[PDB]
Amino acid sequence: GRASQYVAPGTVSSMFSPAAYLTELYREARNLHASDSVYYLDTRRPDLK
Amino acid sequence: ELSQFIGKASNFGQQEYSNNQLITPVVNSSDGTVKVYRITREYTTNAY
Repeated sequence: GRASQYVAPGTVSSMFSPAAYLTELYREARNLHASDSVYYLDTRRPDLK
Repeated sequence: ELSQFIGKASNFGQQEYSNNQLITPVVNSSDGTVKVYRITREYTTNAY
């Protein structure tokens, strides 16, 4: 009964997928600089989000 | 093979019914338990 559903190793839906890695990086990286800073991730790259 | 046994009704899409009664299987996606349901349609208005 551990976590109900499984996925293939090749899909984005996997918790080990690069999509998962990207999500994990983004949710940490986005808080590195003030929102009104030139170094703010979402100002430099407003498309990533 | 066992997991492919869907479509135990006539069709796979628009399944059969008679006298407004539709009898088809429904299967859960995580455990795979399948139950057979009967859906009954009782018109309240003009079906024409």
